[PDB]
Amino acid sequence: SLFNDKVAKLLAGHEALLMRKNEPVEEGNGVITRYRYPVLTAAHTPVFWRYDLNEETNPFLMERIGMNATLNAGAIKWDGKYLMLVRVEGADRKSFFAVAESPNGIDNFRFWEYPVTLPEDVVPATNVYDMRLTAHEDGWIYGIFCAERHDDNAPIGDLSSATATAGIARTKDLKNWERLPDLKTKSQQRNVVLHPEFVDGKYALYTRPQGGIGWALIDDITHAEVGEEKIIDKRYYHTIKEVKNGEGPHPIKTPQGWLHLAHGVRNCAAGLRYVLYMYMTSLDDPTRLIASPAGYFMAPVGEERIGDVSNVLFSNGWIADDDGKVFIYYASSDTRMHVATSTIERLVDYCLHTPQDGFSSSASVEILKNLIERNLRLMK
Amino acid sequence: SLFNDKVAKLLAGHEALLMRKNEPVEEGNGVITRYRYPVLTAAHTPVFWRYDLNEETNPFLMERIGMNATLNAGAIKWDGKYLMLVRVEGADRKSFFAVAESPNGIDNFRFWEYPVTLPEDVVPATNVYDMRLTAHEDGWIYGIFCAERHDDNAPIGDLSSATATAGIARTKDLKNWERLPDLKTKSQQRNVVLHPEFVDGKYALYTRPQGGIGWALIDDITHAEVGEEKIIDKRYYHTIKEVKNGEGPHPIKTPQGWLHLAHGVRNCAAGLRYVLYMYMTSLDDPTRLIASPAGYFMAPVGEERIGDVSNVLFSNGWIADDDGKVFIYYASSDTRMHVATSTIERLVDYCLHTPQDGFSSSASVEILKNLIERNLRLMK
Amino acid sequence: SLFNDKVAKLLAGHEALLMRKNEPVEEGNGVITRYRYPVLTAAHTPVFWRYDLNEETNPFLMERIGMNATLNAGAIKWDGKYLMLVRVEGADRKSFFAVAESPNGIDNFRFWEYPVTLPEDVVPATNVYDMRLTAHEDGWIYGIFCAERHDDNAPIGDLSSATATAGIARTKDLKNWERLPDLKTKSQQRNVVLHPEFVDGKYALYTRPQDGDTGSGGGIGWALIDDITHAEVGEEKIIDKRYYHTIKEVKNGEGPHPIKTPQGWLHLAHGVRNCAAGLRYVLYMYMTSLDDPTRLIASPAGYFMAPVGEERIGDVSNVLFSNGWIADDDGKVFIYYASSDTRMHVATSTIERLVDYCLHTPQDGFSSSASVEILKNLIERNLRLMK
Amino acid sequence: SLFNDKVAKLLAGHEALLMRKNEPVEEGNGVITRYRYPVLTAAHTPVFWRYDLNEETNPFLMERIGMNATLNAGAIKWDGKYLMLVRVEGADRKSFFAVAESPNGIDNFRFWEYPVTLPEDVVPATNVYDMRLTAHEDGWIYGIFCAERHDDNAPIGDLSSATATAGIARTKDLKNWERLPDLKTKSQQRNVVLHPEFVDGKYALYTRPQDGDTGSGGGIGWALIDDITHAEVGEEKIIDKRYYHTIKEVKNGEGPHPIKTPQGWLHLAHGVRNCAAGLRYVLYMYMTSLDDPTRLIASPAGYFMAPVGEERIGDVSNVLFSNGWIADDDGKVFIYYASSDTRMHVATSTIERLVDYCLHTPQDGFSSSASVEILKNLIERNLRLMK
Amino acid sequence: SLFNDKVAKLLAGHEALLMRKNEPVEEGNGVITRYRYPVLTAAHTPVFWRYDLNEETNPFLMERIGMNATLNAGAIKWDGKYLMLVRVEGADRKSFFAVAESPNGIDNFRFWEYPVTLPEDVVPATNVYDMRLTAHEDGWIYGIFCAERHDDNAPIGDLSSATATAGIARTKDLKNWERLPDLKTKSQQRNVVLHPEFVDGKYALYTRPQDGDTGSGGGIGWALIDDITHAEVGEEKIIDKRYYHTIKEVKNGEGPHPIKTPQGWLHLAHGVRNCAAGLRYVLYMYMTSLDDPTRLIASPAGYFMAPVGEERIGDVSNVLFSNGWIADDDGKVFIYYASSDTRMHVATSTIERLVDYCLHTPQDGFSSSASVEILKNLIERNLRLMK
Ligand SMILES: O=P(O)(O)O[C@H]1O[C@H](CO)[C@@H](O)[C@H](O)[C@@H]1O
Ligand SMILES: O=P(O)(O)O[C@H]1O[C@H](CO)[C@@H](O)[C@H](O)[C@@H]1O
Ligand SMILES: O=P(O)(O)O[C@H]1O[C@H](CO)[C@@H](O)[C@H](O)[C@@H]1O
Ligand SMILES: O=P(O)(O)O[C@H]1O[C@H](CO)[C@@H](O)[C@H](O)[C@@H]1O
Ligand SMILES: O=P(O)(O)O[C@H]1O[C@H](CO)[C@@H](O)[C@H](O)[C@@H]1O
Repeated sequence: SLFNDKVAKLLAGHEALLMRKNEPVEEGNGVITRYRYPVLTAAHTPVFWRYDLNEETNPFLMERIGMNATLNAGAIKWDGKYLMLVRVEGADRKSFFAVAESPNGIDNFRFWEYPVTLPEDVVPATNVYDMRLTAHEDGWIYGIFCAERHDDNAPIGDLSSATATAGIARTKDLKNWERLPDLKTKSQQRNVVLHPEFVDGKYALYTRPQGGIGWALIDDITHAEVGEEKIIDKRYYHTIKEVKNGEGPHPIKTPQGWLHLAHGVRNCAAGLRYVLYMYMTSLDDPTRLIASPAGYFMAPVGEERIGDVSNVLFSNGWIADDDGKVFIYYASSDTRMHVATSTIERLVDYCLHTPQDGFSSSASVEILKNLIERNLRLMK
Repeated sequence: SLFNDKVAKLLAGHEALLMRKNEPVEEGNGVITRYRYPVLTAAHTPVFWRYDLNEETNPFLMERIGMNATLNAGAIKWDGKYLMLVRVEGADRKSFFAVAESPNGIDNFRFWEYPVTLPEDVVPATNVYDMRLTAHEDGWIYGIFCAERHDDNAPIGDLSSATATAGIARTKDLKNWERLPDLKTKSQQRNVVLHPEFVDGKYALYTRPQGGIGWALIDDITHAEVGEEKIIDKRYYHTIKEVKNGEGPHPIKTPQGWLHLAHGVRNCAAGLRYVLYMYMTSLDDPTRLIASPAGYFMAPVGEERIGDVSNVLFSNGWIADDDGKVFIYYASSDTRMHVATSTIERLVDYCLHTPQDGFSSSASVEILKNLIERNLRLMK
Repeated sequence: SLFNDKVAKLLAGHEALLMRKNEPVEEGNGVITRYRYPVLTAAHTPVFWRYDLNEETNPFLMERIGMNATLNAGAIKWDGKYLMLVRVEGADRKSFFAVAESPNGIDNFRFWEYPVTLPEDVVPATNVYDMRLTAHEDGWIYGIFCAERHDDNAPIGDLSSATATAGIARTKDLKNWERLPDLKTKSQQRNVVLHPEFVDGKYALYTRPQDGDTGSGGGIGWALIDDITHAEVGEEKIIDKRYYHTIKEVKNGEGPHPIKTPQGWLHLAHGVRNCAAGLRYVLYMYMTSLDDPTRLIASPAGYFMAPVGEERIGDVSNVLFSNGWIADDDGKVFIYYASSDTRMHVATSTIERLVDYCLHTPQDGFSSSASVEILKNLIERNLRLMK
Repeated sequence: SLFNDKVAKLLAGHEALLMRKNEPVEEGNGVITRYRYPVLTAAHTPVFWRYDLNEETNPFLMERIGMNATLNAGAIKWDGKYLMLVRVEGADRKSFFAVAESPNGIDNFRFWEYPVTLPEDVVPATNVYDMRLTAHEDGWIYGIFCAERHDDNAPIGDLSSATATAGIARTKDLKNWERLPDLKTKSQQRNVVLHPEFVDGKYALYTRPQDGDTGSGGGIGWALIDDITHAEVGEEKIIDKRYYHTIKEVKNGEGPHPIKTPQGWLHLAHGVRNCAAGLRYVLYMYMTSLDDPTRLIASPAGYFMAPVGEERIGDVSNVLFSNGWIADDDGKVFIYYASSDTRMHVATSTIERLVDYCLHTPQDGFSSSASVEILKNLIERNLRLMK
Repeated sequence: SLFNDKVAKLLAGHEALLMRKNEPVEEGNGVITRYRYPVLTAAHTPVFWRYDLNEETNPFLMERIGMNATLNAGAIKWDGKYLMLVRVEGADRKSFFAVAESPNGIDNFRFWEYPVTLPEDVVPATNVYDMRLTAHEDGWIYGIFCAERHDDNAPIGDLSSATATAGIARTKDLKNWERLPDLKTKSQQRNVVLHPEFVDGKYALYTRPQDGDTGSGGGIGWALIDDITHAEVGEEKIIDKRYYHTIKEVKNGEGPHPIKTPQGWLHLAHGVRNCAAGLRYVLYMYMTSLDDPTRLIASPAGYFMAPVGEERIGDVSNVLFSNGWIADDDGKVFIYYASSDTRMHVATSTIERLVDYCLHTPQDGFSSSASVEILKNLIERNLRLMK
C-alpha cells in the first residue's frame, strides 16, 4: 500500500541518517579536530516520536509532535558506550531531556526509545535545560540542570520575565531519576555543575551567581544550600568572557590539574556572542587557577554560526577515555550538537603554552612579535 | 553594439530567472511542502524598474534605482491567476506595494509593469507595508496595511521612534485604489486584517492593540473606528508567541471552522525570533477558539534563516483553490518570498490532531510518551 | 558488535538506495522524459546476493560474489506491478536473468530474492541474455533470449569465437520456467522476439538473420512458426531494412515486442553503425499496419534516443539498448533501456506522443541536401509564425 | 495558454544559453588558453530548427527534427565578426553546413536563421563535411570539404563501404554558393585545404592522399592546380610525414589553412594513432617557409592539444579535430576545435606564442632514450637556475 | 616582477597538489579500499620537467616538454619509503621510466628530480614500458620491461607494426642501471616478470608467449633460466590459462611479481576481452603453491578489480592495469594500478583479506547455470541466517 510504503521510507531514510559515518575535518589548528557532520539534529529524533504511524488515526502521515532542536547536551561514558544527555526542544518551545548513545563517540548516536521522565520538585518548573552529568564518588550519577519558571513579580503583560533555580536529580541507570530539592541560594544561580570528588568531605559545586564562575561547598546534596562562595574564574573587560561566563561540563582530572571547559559571552551589534574557553585549577586546591590561556578555545565556524540563536557555541558535556582521547560535545547556535576530538595531553599543552592575555592591544602585539622573532630565526 | 548586447543580456537573464520551474522539496513533515526556490526576490523586479535603458542617459548601464527586498506579500486569487501584493523595499529603505502574478501559484511570478499607486490619507505616511487583501462580500477588495510615521513626541536626535496606523484602501481592479480614512483607535494597532464576511451586519477586523490577537466590529469601513475589542488568541509564557503575535492573512473558511495563519514572536540572545502558527475558530462564533495546536506551524529552515532581519518567517497572504489546494506565501528574514503548499484537509488535520500545549516540559514529555507507546505497540 | 553493526549499515544503505525517489529531467525534447537516476545498477542487487552475512565464514565481511552490471531488461506489467526481467552480469562475466519489481515503474525496483532458474535445452549454453517477454494470447508468458556457446570449430587459441541460438522458455508465474527447443534456423539468429498475437493462426517471430558479422543480413525479419514447441524458421520476410549512412547502417534489431495502438503496431528497435571508437548503438522507432504487421506505415528519420550524459560511459560505451517497455491502460508508456551495457534507465512518454513522433518526424530522404530541404521547410513555417 | 507559455520558455532558455559568457580556464600550459564552455553544441541550434512552433500541427510541442552534434567547423573573420562554418549533424545522421557568428570569438555564437544551401556537383553526395574556408587572393571565399558517397562496388549487405571526393564550392556572401567540379585525383583525397596565395601563379592545395585505409599514404601533401574550376591533382609532394610511435603514426591531415607569419606559414593539423579503444585523434603544429611553402622549418615534438576532461567523451570519443581558426590583426588567435565529433570549443593564443611554441619545443628524436636526454638537459638548466 | 610571480605560483600550486592528503572511499566491497585521488597524474611531474624557468629563453613561460600520462608503475619498498617505478608518457608519445617516492604509500608521491637513465641493449628500442621490479635473492633489483621496436618487415606505409622483447636491467640504487641482454625467445614475449627466488637453483620468469595477436598463446607461463645475464627461454609451462567467456578470454598477463604468503604465492594479473568498444582490461588474482610455484591452488572466479567511475575514462578507456604492489611486514598491502593508461591509483588491503578473497570467492563453473547455482546456494544460507 502507498501508506505502508511511505512509512517504510521514513524509517529507512532515518536509519541512513543515523548510521552515516562522520569524517574529521583535516584543516584544523592542531588543538581540536572538528567533524563534517553534527552528531545530533532535530532530524535525528526517532520517527516514532514525531509521526503517528497508524494509518487509521494519521492517514496523511504528518508529524504530530514537531521537534525543533537538539542542543546543550551533558555527556557520560556509560557501560562502554558514549552517551549524551540531550536537551531536546520541541516545536512547542519546551525542552526536555533525552539520552542518546553511540558505540564510538563521533557518530551513530541514537536516542533511547523513551526520553527522560524527570519528576518535579515541590515547585513545578516550566522549562528544564542544560543538564551536567557527574558520576560522583558517592556512587550516584547527578544531573544538575536549570529549572525555569515565570517571574511572579513581573508587571502584567510581561510574559517573558523568568526566574531559574539549579535543579538536582540523581540516578543509577539514567532511566529512573530521583528529584532532590532545588539548590537553595540567596543569589540566582545558573550553570551549576557538581565536582566529582568530595572536598573537605563535602560536595562541591561550580556556580554562577547572578563576578564569574564560583565554587561552593555543600554539606548535604539532598538538602543543598549555598553558603560561602569563592570566585575561581573571573570576567574581564574586552575578553571573550566580558559580560557573562559559566562552567560547561565538570572538569577532567589530569596529572597536571583539573582541566576546565567553560563558555564566555560578550555583547556585539548582533546580540550576545558565546564562545568556549578553557582554564586549569590545582589538584591540591581546586579553587586555585594554574592555567589561563588567552582568548577562546573554540568559536563558531561555518555552519555553526547560524541557527535559532546564532553566534553561539555552548558545551555542557565531554568524555575522556582511559587512553587520553577526549570527545567534546558542543552545541552550535542552540540548534544542533557537534563533536570535536582532542587528547588530554594536547588540551593540557594548549592550556599551559598558549600565552596568557596581557589585556591590551600593545601586550598582544608584544607576545606576537616574540613568537614571530623565534620563528623567523628558525626558518632562516 | 556593445551596449545593446548588454541590454539584451540583462533582459534575457531576467526572463530565464522569471520562468524557472520550481520544484517541491521532497523531505517534509507531511503537513506542508516547501519549494526549492523563492517565488520572489529583489532580482525578480523588472529590469526596467532598476536600469535606465537609454544609452544616451545611462552609457555605463548601471542601476538607477536599487531594489533591496520583496517580502510580506498579501495574496488573492484573481481572474484565474495567483496574485501577490508584494511589499517591495528599495535600496532607499522605503517600501511600496506592487502586484505580481503567476499562472500556477508556485513559479513564474512576474510583476505588473507599474507598482501600486496608493493615495495618502489626510496625514501623509513615510512607510507603508504588509498589506492584507480581503475580497469582502460587499464587492470590494480591501487592502489593510501598516502606515508608519515618525513619532512627533520623540526627543531631539531620536530619528527612530515611530507611530503606526492601520491604513485602509479598497479597489476593484488592483490598479485604482481609493484610500479610506486610517483606522481610528485608542491603542496603537498593527497586523490589522479584514474578515471577509459581515458579522452581525458589521465589518469585522482582526487587531493587535499595543494581550494578543483581537476582534473588533466596525459599523462603517469608510469611517472605521474601533470600539469594543475581544481577544481571540492569547500570548503565553514560554511558547512561540510569548512577546508578540499577530494575524497573518485573513482566515480560510472550512466546513470545520475558520482556519487561521498567524505569527508569534519571542526574544532570544540574537534578537526577536518570528515563526508561523495556526489556530481555528468557530463558524457560529468566529471569536471562539476551537483548535490550538501546540507550537509552530513553520519556522525558518536553511536559506530562510538568513537575511536583512534574520530568524524570521512572516505571512500575510495565502490562496485556497476550489479543489482544496492551499498556496501559502511567506517571507523569510524580511528579504524574499517563498511558497509552501498544502490542502485544507491536511491543514485542518494538523490543527485538530497536533496535541495542545500543556505549557511545561513535564506535560510535553507525557504527550510524547503517549505517542511513543502507541507507536511501539504498533511496530511490534 | 562491530561486525553486526557493519551488516546493519550495509542493509540500511541498501534500503536507502532502493527507496530513492526518481525525478524527471525537466530538459527534454517533448517526446520522451528522462529521469535523474538509473532504475537499476549492480549496486541494486541484494546485499545477500553479494556478501556472506555469517561472521563465522566471512569475518572480514567481504563480497563473495561480485555483481558487475544490470542491463538489457525485458519488461511486463504483472499483477499490478511493473516488472523487469533483468540481465544481470556477475564479476565472473556470466549473465543470468532475474526479476525485479516496482510499484510505480520509475523507482523502488527491487529484485526478487532469488534470480531466474532457467533449465538448459538439450545443448547447454555458456551465456544467456537479453530476454524479451511476450504475454501471448495462448496464455503463456514467453521469454525469447540469446543462448550463446563457444564455437568449437575455431582455430587453436581462439577462445572468443561464438555461436548463438534463440532460446525459448515459457512460464505462467515467472518462477517456474519450461525450456522449449532452441529455434531452428539456417542463419544465425539474434534479437528474436515473439509477436503477441497469432497471425494466420501461427506464431510470429521478429528475427534478425545474419551470416555470423551481419553480412547479407537485410534487417529485422518476420517469420511465421506453426508450433512454438518445435519452432523452426522457414520463410522469413524483411520488415525494417538497414540503410547506408543512417543510424541503422551496420546492424539493427527489434527491441521489445511492439505495442498495439489504434494506428498500428508501435515498434522500438536499436540501430548500429561503426565509428572510430567502435560500434555505436542508438534506439529508433517504426510502425507497421494492423491489417498486415509486415507492412511499414511509419519510418521517422534518425534516432529516437541516443546516449546522453552518464549514458555515454560504461563497460561498452556509446550504447543504448532496449528489450522491454510497458504501456498502461491510460496510455502512459515506460521505456526500459540500458546504457553502455552497464545500467538500466527508464524514460516515459505516452502512446499518443510516440505515435505523433512516428507519424510527424519527417522521413529520411537519405542525403544532406534532402535533410537541408526538410529543415528549410520547417524554418520557413516557423519564421512566418513568429512574425 | 499553457502551450504559448511552453514556447516562451523554450525561447527564453535558448537565449540564456546563447548569451552565456565564457570564462577562460586559468590552469593551462602557457601556450593555449582553454575555456569553461563549448562555443557550440547541438543545443545551440535554433529552437525553430528543431520544433514546429504551431500548436495546430504540433500540439504536444515535440521536436520534429532532432539535432545531434555541432562539430568540425571552418572559420573566417567576416565583416568584423567571428564566423564558424559549422558541420551540423542531425539525428538522421546526415551532416550539413551552417554559418554561426559571434561578436567576440569566444561566446555568443548564434546560427544564421537558415543553414547552408550547397548545390550538388554532377554526382550527388550522401554526406558532406569538414569545410575549410579560404579567403583566396582571387577574391573568392572557397570552401573545400569532403563529399561522401556509398561505394556501389561493395559485397552484398555492405552498406558501410564509402568513397569520398574533395568538394569545391565558392562564395562571396556565405549564402549563395557556387559548386565547382569535385577535385579529380588518382588517390582518394580527404582533408584537402586551399592555400590562400597563388604559388607560381597556380592554386595550391594541401592534400592527404590514401589508398582507401591510408596504406601507402605518406602524409600531408602539396599539389599545384592550374584552374580551380577544373581542379585535378597531377604531381603532389609530401610536406609533413607520418612517423612510427608519434602522435601522427596511422594518419594525419591538415586542419584549417595555415596562418602567414613573418617567420613562415603556421600550420595546425591532426594526427591519428591506433590504441585498444580505437583511433585517437590529437592536434599538432608545424611551420613551413615563406620562400618555399613546401619546406618544413619547424617540427615541435608531440601534440599541441589532446582531449582534456569533457573533451574526452562524445559520439566518437578520444578525438580532437580542427578545421578553422582566426588570427586578428593584433596577433590574437582563436582556435576552433571539435571534441569527440560532438561539440565545438575555442582555445586562445597569439601568433607570437604559437611561433614560440613551434620554434622552441624540442624536435622529436624518435626514441625513449632521446626523449630522456632532451628532458635531462632542461632539468639540468632549471636546477642550476633554481639554485 | 610579473614573470617571477608566475613562476612562484606554478611552484606553489604544484606543491599543494603534491602534498594533498588522500582519503579512502568508504563505499567498498570489503576486499579492497579505493582512494579519492590518483597517486600520480601527468600534472604531478615536476614543474621543472615541463617549463623552462628562465625568463631570457622562455619569456611567455610556456611548457617546453609536455607530459601526457603517468601509468603502469612498478613498485618496491625502498629504504623505508614507498616507491613507484613510473611509466611516464610524454606529449611526444614516448614513454620513459621515473622513480617517485612517498613516505606513506597513499599520497605525497614525488618524482626524483631526474628520471631513469636506461642504457640501450645492442639493438636500440623506440619505446620502453611497464617495468616490474624484483628484489631478487641474488642481491640485485631487476627491472623487467617491454622494449618495443618498429617491425622493419612491414608493408610500405605501415608505420604501426611493431615487435617487442623483454628488456632486462638491474640496479642496486635505482639510479645506475646495467642493461643485460634482451630475453631470447622463439615466441614474442610481453608481461615478463622475475620471480624473486631461485627455483631449482635457477632464475624463474613469468612469461606471456604469443604469436604476434595472441593466437596460440595459452596464458601466463613459467620459464626457468640458467643465467639472467644471458637469458633465454627454453621450456615454458603455462600456469594460468585463458578461458572462453571469462574476464581473461582474449589475453592475460602477470602484473607485479607475486607476494609470498604462508598459504602460497599471491598473484595479481590482468585479463582482456573484446567488446563493441574495443579491448577491456580488468585485474584478477590467483594463487600458486609454495612447494611448486607452477601449481595453481586458488582461482577465484571473475575480476578482482574493474574500472570504476573516473577510472573508466582516459587515453585508452575501459582499462585497469597493475605491475606494482607493496606488502609491509604488518600485512598491509598497497596495490598500485593504472586506469585507462592515463593515471596511477592506489588501493589498499591486507595479505589476510586478499588470501581470504582468493580462497573463498567461489571458482568459476564457466556457465550461467553454474553461476546461478553458486548464487542460489549463498542466498539460501543468508536467508536462513537473516530469519
Ligand atoms: O546562562 P548562559 O550561560 O547565559 O547560557 C544561556 O544562553 C545560551 C545561549 O543562548 C543557551 O545556550 C543556554 O541554554 C543558556 O540559556
Ligand atoms: O508587527 P510585527 O508583528 O512585530 O511584525 C514586524 O516585524 C516583522 C519582523 O521584522 C516584519 O516582517 C514586519 O513587517 C513587521 O515590521
Ligand atoms: O545483437 P546486437 O544487436 O548486435 O546487440 C549486441 O550488442 C549490444 C551492445 O553491446 C549488447 O547490448 C547486446 O546484448 C548484444 O550483445
Ligand atoms: O579523415 P580523418 O583525418 O581520418 O578524419 C576523420 O575522422 C575524424 C574523427 O572521427 C572526424 O572528425 C573527421 O570528420 C573525419 O571523418
Ligand atoms: O600486453 P598487454 O597485456 O596486452 O597490455 C598492453 O595493453 C595495455 C592496455 O592498453 C597497456 O596498458 C599495456 O602497456 C600494454 O600495452
